[PDB]
Amino acid sequence: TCPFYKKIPGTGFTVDAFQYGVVEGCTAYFLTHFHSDHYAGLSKHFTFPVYCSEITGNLLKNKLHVQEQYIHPLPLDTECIVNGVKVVLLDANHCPGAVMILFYLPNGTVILHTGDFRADPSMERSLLADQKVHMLYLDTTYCSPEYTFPSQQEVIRFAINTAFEAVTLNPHALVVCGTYSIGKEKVFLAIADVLGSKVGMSQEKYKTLQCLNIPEINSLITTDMCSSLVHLLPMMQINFKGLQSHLKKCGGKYNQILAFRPTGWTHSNKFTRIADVIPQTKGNISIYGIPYSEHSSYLEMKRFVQWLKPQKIIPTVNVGTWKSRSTMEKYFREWKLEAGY
Ligand code: NI
Repeated sequence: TCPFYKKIPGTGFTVDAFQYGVVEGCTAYFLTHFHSDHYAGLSKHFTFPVYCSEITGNLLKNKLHVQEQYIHPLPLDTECIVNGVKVVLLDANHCPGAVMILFYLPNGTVILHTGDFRADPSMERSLLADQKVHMLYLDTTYCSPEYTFPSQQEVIRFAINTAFEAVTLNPHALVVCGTYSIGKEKVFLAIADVLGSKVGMSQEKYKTLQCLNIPEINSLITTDMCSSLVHLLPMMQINFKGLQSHLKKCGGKYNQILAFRPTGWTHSNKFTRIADVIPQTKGNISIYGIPYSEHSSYLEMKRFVQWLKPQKIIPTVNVGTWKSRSTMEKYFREWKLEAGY
């Protein structure tokens, strides 16, 4: 049955709640972003109103074939009325099209649902600064102090400099980047830009990217693999067997692979600086795991919450075990005593 942390009190609304069948009393289903753990259940046969960003609504229509008449895209940073309730969508700094949702309840309560987010000081200057938030439905994916990671900018600098050096030393090396969902597009686009190449990919992944309103995308991506020296493959194929196989298919055009796996976190971060990352190598194949995250680090999350000062926090991730839930609640209390709210 639908869990309570997917339901918005004082409304008929749910958030990211498409796999429970007809939720009793639900008048509007919001979708924060196009990741499968959140959209699971949507299809061309869904006949209730879905509220989302423009980009998410492009992906709904084109990838899942949801009918247009049930897709209700909203502009960002704009006060809108849904079934008599004021709402605002804000940029979540997650994947393309991903939003946070502010709900202004008829009784005066204000609720923020972060969806999935990577907290940033730029959010301290959005429409969130303009009123008090009483309840926060928080993406707690990395809510424990061991989760540190570098900025996205530092990680992309490492990736660009590594690829540029490799291919200038060996003009016959191929660069491969893994993916399994939307998100993290800067990794492969930034490398193709420094190399003077388009990114080559499957027809299905090219279609997905053409839904994202990314400026000058026709200039950076292609389905012609022959004309490209940066290839995108499914994340499952980013291993020595899968890469050796791919290299066979390129017909002697290339004699080396440099591959990137943008993971969220890996425990090499507790010790290792970004400067100190090394690949796994077998033969003429090297694989780099880079810590490119689209979720808040522990410190990023803590700063956002200590700035917002919510009256009540509802975690939406890691809620399945009693030790996880109790540990998160103890961090929330620390933050509140340290900050004075
Ligand atoms: Ni997500």
